[PDB]
Amino acid sequence: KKEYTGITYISGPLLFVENAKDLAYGAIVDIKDGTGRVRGGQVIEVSEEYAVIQVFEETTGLDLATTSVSLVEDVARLGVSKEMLGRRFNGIGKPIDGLPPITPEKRLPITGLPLNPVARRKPEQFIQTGISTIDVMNTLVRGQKLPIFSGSGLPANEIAAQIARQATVRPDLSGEGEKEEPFAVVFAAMGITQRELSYFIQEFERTGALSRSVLFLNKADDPTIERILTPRMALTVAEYLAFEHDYHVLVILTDMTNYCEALREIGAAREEIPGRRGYPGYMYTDLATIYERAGVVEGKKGSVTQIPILSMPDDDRTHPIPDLTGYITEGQIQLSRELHRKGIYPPIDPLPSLSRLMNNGVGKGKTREDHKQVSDQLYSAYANGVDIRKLVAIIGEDALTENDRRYLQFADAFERFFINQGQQNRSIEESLQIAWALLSMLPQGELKRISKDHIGKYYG
Amino acid sequence: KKEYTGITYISGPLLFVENAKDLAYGAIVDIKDGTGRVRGGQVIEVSEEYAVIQVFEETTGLDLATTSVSLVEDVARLGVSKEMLGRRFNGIGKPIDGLPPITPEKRLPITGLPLNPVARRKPEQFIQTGISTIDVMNTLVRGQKLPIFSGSGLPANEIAAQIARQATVRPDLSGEGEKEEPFAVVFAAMGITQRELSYFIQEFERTGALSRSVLFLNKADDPTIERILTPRMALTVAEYLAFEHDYHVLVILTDMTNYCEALREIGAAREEIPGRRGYPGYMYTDLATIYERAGVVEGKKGSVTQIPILSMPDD
Amino acid sequence: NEIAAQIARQATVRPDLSGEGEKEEPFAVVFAAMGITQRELSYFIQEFERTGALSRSVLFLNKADDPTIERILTPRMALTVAEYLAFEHDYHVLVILTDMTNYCEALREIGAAREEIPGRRGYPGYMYTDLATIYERAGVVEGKKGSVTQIPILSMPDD
Amino acid sequence: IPGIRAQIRFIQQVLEQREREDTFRLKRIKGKIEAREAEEE
Amino acid sequence: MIQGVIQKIAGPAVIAKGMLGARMYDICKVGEEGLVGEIIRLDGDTAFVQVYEDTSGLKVGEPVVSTGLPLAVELGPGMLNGIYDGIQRPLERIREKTGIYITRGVVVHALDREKKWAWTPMVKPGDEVRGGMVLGTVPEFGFTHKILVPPDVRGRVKEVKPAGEYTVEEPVVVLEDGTELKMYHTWPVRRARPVQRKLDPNTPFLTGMRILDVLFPVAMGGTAAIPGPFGSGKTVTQQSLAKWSNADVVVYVGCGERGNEMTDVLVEFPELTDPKTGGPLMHRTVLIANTSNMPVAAREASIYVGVTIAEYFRDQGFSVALMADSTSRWAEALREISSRLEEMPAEEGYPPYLAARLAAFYERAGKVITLGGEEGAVTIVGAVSPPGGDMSEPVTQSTLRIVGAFWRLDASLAFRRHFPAINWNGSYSLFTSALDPWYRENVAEDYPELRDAISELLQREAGLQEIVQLVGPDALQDAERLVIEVGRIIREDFLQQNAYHEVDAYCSMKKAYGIMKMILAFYKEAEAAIKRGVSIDEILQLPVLERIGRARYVSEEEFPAYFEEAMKEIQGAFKAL
Amino acid sequence: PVQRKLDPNTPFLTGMRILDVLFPVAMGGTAAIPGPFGSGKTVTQQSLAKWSNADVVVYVGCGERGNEMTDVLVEFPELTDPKTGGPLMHRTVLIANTSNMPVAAREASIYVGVTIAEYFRDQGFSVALMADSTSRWAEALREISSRLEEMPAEEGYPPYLAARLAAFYERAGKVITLGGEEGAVTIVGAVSP
Amino acid sequence: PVQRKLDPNTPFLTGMRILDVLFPVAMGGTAAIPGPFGSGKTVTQQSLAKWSNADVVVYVGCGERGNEMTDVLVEFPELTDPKTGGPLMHRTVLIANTSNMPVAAREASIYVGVTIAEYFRDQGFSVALMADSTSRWAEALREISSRLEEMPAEEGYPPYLAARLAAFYERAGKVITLGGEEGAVTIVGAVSP
Ligand SMILES: Nc1ncnc2c1ncn2[C@@H]1O[C@H](COP(=O)(O)OP(=O)(O)O)[C@@H](O)[C@H]1O
Ligand SMILES: Nc1ncnc2c1ncn2[C@@H]1O[C@H](COP(=O)(O)OP(=O)(O)O)[C@@H](O)[C@H]1O
Ligand SMILES: [Mg+2]
Repeated sequence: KKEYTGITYISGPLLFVENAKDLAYGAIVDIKDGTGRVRGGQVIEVSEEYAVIQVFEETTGLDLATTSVSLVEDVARLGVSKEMLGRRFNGIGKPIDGLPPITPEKRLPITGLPLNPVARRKPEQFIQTGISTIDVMNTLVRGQKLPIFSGSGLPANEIAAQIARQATVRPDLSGEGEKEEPFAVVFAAMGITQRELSYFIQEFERTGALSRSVLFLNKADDPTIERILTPRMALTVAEYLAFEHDYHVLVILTDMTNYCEALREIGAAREEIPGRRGYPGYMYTDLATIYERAGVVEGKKGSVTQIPILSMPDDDRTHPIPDLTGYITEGQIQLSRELHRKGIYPPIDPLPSLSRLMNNGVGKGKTREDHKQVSDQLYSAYANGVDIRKLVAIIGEDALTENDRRYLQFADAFERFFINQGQQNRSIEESLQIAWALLSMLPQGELKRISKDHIGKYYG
Repeated sequence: KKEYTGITYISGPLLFVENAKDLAYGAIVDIKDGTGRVRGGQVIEVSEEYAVIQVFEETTGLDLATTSVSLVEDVARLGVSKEMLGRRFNGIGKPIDGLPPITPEKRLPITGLPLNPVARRKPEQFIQTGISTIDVMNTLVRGQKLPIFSGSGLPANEIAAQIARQATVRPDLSGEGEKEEPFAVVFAAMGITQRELSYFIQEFERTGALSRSVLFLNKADDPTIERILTPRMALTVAEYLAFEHDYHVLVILTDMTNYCEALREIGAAREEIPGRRGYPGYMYTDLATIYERAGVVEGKKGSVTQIPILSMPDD
Repeated sequence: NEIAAQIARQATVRPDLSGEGEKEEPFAVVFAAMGITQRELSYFIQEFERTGALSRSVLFLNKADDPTIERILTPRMALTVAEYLAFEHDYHVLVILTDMTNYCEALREIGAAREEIPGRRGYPGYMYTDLATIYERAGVVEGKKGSVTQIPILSMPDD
Repeated sequence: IPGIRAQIRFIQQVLEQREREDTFRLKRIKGKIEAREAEEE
Repeated sequence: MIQGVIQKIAGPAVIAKGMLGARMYDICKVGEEGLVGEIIRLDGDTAFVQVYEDTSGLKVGEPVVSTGLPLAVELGPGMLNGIYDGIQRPLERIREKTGIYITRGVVVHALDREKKWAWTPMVKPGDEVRGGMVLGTVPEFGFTHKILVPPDVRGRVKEVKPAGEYTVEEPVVVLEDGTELKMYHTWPVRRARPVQRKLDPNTPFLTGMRILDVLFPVAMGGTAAIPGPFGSGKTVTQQSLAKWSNADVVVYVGCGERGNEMTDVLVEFPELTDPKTGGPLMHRTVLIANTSNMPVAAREASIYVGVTIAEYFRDQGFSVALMADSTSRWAEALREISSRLEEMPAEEGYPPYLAARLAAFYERAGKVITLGGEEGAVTIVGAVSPPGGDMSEPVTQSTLRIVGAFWRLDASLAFRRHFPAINWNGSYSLFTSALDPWYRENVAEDYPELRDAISELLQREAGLQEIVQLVGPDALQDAERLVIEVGRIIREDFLQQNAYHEVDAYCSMKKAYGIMKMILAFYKEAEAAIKRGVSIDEILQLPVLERIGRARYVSEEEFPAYFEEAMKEIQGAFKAL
Repeated sequence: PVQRKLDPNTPFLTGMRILDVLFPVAMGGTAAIPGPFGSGKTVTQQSLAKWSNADVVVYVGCGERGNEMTDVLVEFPELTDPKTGGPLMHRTVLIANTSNMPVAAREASIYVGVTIAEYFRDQGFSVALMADSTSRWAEALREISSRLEEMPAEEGYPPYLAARLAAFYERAGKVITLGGEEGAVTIVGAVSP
Repeated sequence: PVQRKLDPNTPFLTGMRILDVLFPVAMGGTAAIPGPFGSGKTVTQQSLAKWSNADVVVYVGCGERGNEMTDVLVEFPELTDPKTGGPLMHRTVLIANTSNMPVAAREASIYVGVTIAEYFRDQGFSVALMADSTSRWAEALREISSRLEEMPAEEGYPPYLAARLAAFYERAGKVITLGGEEGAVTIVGAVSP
């Protein structure tokens, strides 16, 4: 090995290195202080004169004299294997469980090679969640990405925890489904409170999620460039598993807004002009870089489903982060401070919540017969039930007829029994029969979007 | 003849010419790529070290070896004749009819000079238009400028092709002199869909106003310099035919919003600070150039009356 | 200007309800003006000669037709004398710093001549520290009966 | 409805004005730093 | 040719040394891998390569060579049944070669080069050729194909090859000016294939759905626009006007979108049926496709690739419908490639030259005559998808300024089960007058009057429905109830096409004019009935309305045996009462 | 320079009804008239030039139409001030700067106007000055400061525009000159936001 | 360096009704309180400092007005400890840096307050740190980064700002210390937009 000493211009998070024309662009270096300590850094802006090393941590022990830099792993990769399904990491990929660090089966580049679209069929078999208001009204299918437009003060992380520890594919509605396929949950969390990291490790290790869920948890006080590199690590592990062993991989990306602010900080650090509202102009393609690595494949059997969760800043949707995510992904689900301060867990009001891929995904053979009719009927019924509920403050309850009194009792019982769940583990059949029990409160003949035979076959 | 070479730095629509000292600010050059195609360019920011040629067209395939730059016509002159009544021109003004090119009669500069305001009389006589609210409540006095505001999906093109044809001055409501003052309409199309160009050709040929009008149609797929240069071509031919033949020319500037997007598109070259919403702040001086060029002069029977039609970008 | 004039001519600490006897010393006005035009100047000096305050007051006038950078020196130069007359002679100095908006425009001019990155609406970042080092040279100290009470007059741009 | 649309559109355009000023200034200061890299020799 | 080296790499901007005399905007292979850059901003010796792909793992002092050609496309036979990226690299052969990902720094050619096509010569040695003249035919899928001399080339032809079974790398002819001429040729993508004159629209682009030529014509050589929301079925409309068009060559361009909203295009479009000869539609349809994670300038120049390929098909005397997808995505691509250039922004965030680039896009579309001198037309059915949904954004603003036929699609009408989802109270055409003499000469001499009448009715219905909305649609008066029932049956019968029906998939002008005259005759027959002495509701239950409700589902090859029969049937049916 | 500045106690009789009934201007005072397009502004300036109690009207119009200047020069040598007789034109010095004339001349023009106003206030004349469309003078400052590559602030107007504008308006007032005469110069500044 | 961190089962018993009942702070947790000028930040913080259940209160004035600080210094030793009977200043280490006091000292003050609170949480106490005006520390970062000729982030702060703020709010959290015992830092941070 060689060590590039003789370095000038240490400034902020950057430092220059004279006559290092061997560092390729995007090379990982380790900065050995004269005092025996080693930092990590990434090489940008190589020249014939000097290369630039951005430093992960704060530059504090450095000096112009006693500084050396050493190349390690000239493009950033990771060692990947299957045995790592209970192993916490932090961005880099150091184990933090106090357990033996693994040996590689492969050595994959952390950046994504994009998918040839001809090798992607359409995603058309579902995956339940446990959350009945997800799995009834606006379903999730294997391969789709759909975000959670969480509020800035709502419990997003409990929802991420519960859906990570509860969601399992069910093949017994399909064509003689076997359970030889495992189900890998890859869970990345970036820019997080210490308290909620302890909450996540408690929640994962309490119900046996830890046996089958790999974790990339890095904190806020970690360097921002590790928050850039973390979902690259999570998605290349997801791609390795699902496309090299034909698994079913659900990936959950906590707090994409932290990824956004780390991207903006590193853009302004590496000295380039920001664009819309002080954001980098390449945020769209860099955000597609870690969304569009999911899907299903013609020929293979894998399934990469991607739930990112993003905190909107103060609940607008023309902010650039939810604009790009609602402009890239397939639909959204949306939390609400209204229904949460009213007091319901999970706080999903569904009336702005929408999938754009349920139409291809559900149906007989796939999951169930009546599913789309139930979804549309409940959507329109709760839609006019909300407006009747806000109208009745003026009109007076006696001054409305029998039918809209039934609608208002429908909304009142609906938000108590269908949505309000807490930790109540529900599957899809209980979801449908509670949907029909709620729809029984409307009189028959009012159910105009459900054909007659389903009424005769399910009413109660 | 007199070909500078030595191009140090070509960046966008701008390039830097070494050893240039005989050039002049605001002059015109042609750039000659080695393959055999010229391009127009303008000479700005003349220094002893180098001179900044703004390229007019898109740059493509230029080099630093064979980029032959040559000075062409220091003042931005134009060969103007009389008998241009009724021929389609380019945005530059080159003919597109199959007809032969015109013999020039005066190669005058297309920028024009400010009128001396102790030489202008008041706009004091009338012209008849077709449109009744333009004729009675509004009134088009001969010798002024007035715009037509319009909207995004509103018919202004048909009002343009209507006032170009059903509008002639009535001389016998005043005293007499009716032969010696004929009428002419200069019609500059700043930025057009091709469908509009078809509509204007068919309507002008139908009504026969092509024996009085002069056509400066843009064909707005051309480079933006032709869009920004056609109003000055139109008003230069208008001022020649109105102050050397004593006519009473009505001028129609078609859209002015394709004009202003052409101006905000060339304005993001020098990195001057943009004004309100991206329009570069010298736009008021440029519109004062292409508006207050009109007016009436004492001693002559000339009049240049301006109708700039502009839509709002939103209402 | 008239509110500042009325508080200049007819404001008085009331010793009797405070319960200390009396010394009943009237005030002392440090009137520092930064680009008042001519009319406000006329009104203030005629108001002061009609209330008879010019035998106990000082004026640092930096008018509109004066040059535009000495506005940075005017309030600090006035408050130096204010600190002086308070903390060496046991006074009750009231300081009228008129029209701080012209101070802030002069600060904007000297901040933009030196290319410095401004905050909101083109004002530089150190405007906080400079308005601090104008304002917080005021208050009361322990033991010394001198005191400084300031009225700075702002002019809100879009009210 | 239209008065509130006019007010919201006006606030949108004045924020766009502020953003154009600040990207102009950052373009200027990047020009400064490139000029200073030239200035050092 | 010009082999220089790299002296600086900053992100995707590679500053390269040694290329003095290198041209502007060329290919510039980079490194031992070889990445396709583009050359901007020359300075003395250096040249600023912008690299399309990520520059992870390149060093200083690595060789960089150029090609000299600008960003070109290749043209010839075999382009049909083609799927490409934004820089025309056929993704079927790329998944065939190198796995299911896309390895950076790979190169294939557009054409196949290893299929012996069947040449047929048509000029003789002793002739001379000017640019744009055909000189040899190739049959591809039973679609006739015509090899042109590339434009701005002329010369006397010699060494003409006989009827040979050849490959694309055999020059069929040579000039006597040097200059061999092969089947393929390259063309710079940023300008039009020059053509001797364009025309003015006197031909209606037969879409085939029975609203969007009748009330909202688009006039072949024209230009449309559709904003497409989710919950309206844009894809089935694109398949319908790709399946039942007047145009014989479709260029579909997916200029970057959601990947799963493009895999339905990949797995549904080659299982359509070309309903003219019999096979799938892919034997006459070129397909460009992009995800959102491909290199950026590929996604930018994608639609220029599409337009230039469509011009190559228009110079063979054809009828090209270019349908472009989601132009706002292309605006996002242009915005991102602007922010790499550090450009001063515009109204929303865009470049200042957005209107100029959309002008250069749309105005390369019209009914035109070739340099060979025959008619062909390259009209555009290009879409728009509003990100914000607000129609004040500059992309929809400039699109609505430039295009000549603006349609709308609603989330409300498909929610009310109205297929297609066209709104007729917010959409507008401009191609009425230029299609008026064609309509008079080739439909009838009252078809413009009759569409004036139905446009009056669809203005009038929503003009009057407020008191229907408030009071109640039972207690109106006895002309307006007939207007409501006529407008309702206008909606439910003249507007509503089930595109998956076997015979209702298509509507030529005589069927539309026939149903159109039938419903106006019903209106001014029932109005006579209600103005003489009777009320409305006893008219509303009648086998006339059954016959109008079946009148769209009768085949056109029973239509002379349906039209005047039902006409006199309605006539006598109210003459009796 | 003057001996001393007085206080304004006598109204500049502006002549129009609202402008002295409701919101009057004194003889040494300054007034600002905003107003967008289509709100007159030129009818009002020419009316103040015709009907006042001035002694000399210095009409300095910068960044402006040509028809206004030739209107003022056509229709003044027949109308008559109320005090004297003869043409109105013999008390009006006007400095035209039409908006097609080159952009740097405006900052010369405005100070030429106020200098002529002071030379006539030194001769016992209650000078009225009409500075028309000073927003174009602000555009002239914006254009030269953007030519000279300084920092812009608040939409390109260079941050010493308040110093320039204050030193302009402060030249007005009611003074007594060194000879012993009194005098006043008043400024009507038409701003076009 | 601390041995282990935990999850908090103990509230910060504030003393005010809303800021204990409807919006609680757990003893390891942190809290932010933004508010415009003239709204009641400082009186809220002094209410906390007078009536919390803290063994030791570190009070950090980072860029404020001086009378706030001298009011505290006069007003606390005349009062009563809620826990013990002592004078209330005996549980408060006060770190002050008022606005006129020099500019770059603010980063020093805001790190020194949290490190003295970290010393006292290493003694098994339970510490309340009321630090106000971290916006002024961001503004001091704007100050010194403006003279380095650097490229600022959104609105003018140097772009490692949120990294510094996350590193600052890291240090709390109901921790089991090195000597076996447990302790806590809670942080009440005022942010002034
Ligand atoms: N609980 C309270 N009771 C009475 N007055 C209060 C109370 N809280 C705040 N105030 C008043 O609110 C004002 C705001 O003080 P301050 O904390 O400086 O506001 P801010 O810091 O929010 O600008 C103080 O003058 C104080 O008199
Ligand atoms: N042309 C100039 N002359 C003097 N000072 C300037 C100029 N331009 C900017 N300044 C200001 O003066 C400071 C000069 O910074 P610099 O010379 O890099 O380091 P130092 O702070 O040691 O002087 C900058 O912060 C800048 O805001
Ligand atoms: Mg406060």
